Amino acid sequence: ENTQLSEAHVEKSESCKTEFASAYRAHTASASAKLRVLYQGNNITVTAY
Amino acid sequence: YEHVTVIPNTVGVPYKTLVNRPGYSPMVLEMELLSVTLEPTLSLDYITC
Amino acid sequence: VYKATRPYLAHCPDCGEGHSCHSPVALERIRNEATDGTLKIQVSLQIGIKTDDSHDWTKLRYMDNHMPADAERAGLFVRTSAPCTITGTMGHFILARCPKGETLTVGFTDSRKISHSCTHPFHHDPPVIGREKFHSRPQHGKELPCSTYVQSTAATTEEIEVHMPPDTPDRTLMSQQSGNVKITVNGQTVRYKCNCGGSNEGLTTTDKVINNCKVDQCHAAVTNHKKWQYNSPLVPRNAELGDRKGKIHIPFPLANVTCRVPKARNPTVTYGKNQVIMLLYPDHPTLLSYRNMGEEPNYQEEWVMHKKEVVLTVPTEGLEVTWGNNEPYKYWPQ
Repeated sequence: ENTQLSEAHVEKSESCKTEFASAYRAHTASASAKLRVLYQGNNITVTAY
Repeated sequence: YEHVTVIPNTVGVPYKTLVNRPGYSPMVLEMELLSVTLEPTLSLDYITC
Repeated sequence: VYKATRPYLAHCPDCGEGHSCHSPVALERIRNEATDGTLKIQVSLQIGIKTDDSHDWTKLRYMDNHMPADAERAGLFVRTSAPCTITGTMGHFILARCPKGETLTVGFTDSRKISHSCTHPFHHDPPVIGREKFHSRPQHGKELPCSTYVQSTAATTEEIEVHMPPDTPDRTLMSQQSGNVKITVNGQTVRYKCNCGGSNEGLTTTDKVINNCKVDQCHAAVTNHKKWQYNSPLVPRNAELGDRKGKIHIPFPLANVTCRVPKARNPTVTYGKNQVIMLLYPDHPTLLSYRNMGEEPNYQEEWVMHKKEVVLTVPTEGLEVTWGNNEPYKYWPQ
């Protein structure tokens, strides 16, 4: 008449803060631009969308 | 037993569905919108003030 | 924290020669999340702590029958198929670099010069860091992301669950007084339960007698309501208290670090009309990948094992080819 109650459940490993993958919903991308222009014997940088 | 029905997407309206499993007494289930949710993925461009 | 906690005896399936025992070096859990191959081992004993709770790296404390006892740190060993290199020890935790194996053994030598060990089946064959299977760690090389259990004795992030310890069953406490049960405490606190009537239950500090009861119908155990113990699945829960538990920080947490490692070469290249021909001579498995630099990239990849000639089409938009760890080659038609 003696009984043993065995109990168990599943959780995030200690590694979850360091080793993880993120699942994202990606939508409507914002396009941005820049570039190199040889202007008046000098190189100028233009960054634009 | 899988009971399949279709209700209009209208909140605050109680709908009655008759579950008829063959050889078993009929079962009436009342269903009323719970609170569906459409959460879009947001990407902050800027804030204004 | 070691003033509240204690080393303990727990079930071990193999204490030597394949026989199970109540081990003072019982294996709880082996962690192998570290990509560098470091193993974080949890045992029933406490390393670097003496019986008086003082910290001493040359000492180890284990449960000797009813009371904890001191042992030497030098006598502590870890082995798989061959001996392991112990990198760090603190409390219930051991850090070790082990060779390939199918079992894991943790042991020590007690005060009486008696060796104690615990063997658990554990498949150890750590994966390669990078693209080269090397033996010794270099001072200089390619810096690659890897995880390790930090050798810092400090306990700040990771934790374990703790609760009141259990009792030690001892049948010698009970004796047959003519045709009754005689429980002799001998200056100890004994928890007793008899399959009889009257005062058949109690946490006694004095001698007790159970008349019209048989010695086989009774259960006796020495206790000590004054301590914490790891929430071990190898030790029973305290029957009196419910889901009562505490928590303590543990040494050697897993952290993201850098592992130092190595590199590669260039195939014989010939050309044709909108076509590139490469004579690949790999010294080891080398990944070959390619894509068109237009609207339809059509990414293709293959692991090149030995001597192989590859014929690739170079479109107007251009072709990008990556051969192993080399920077991508770019090709365009004339």
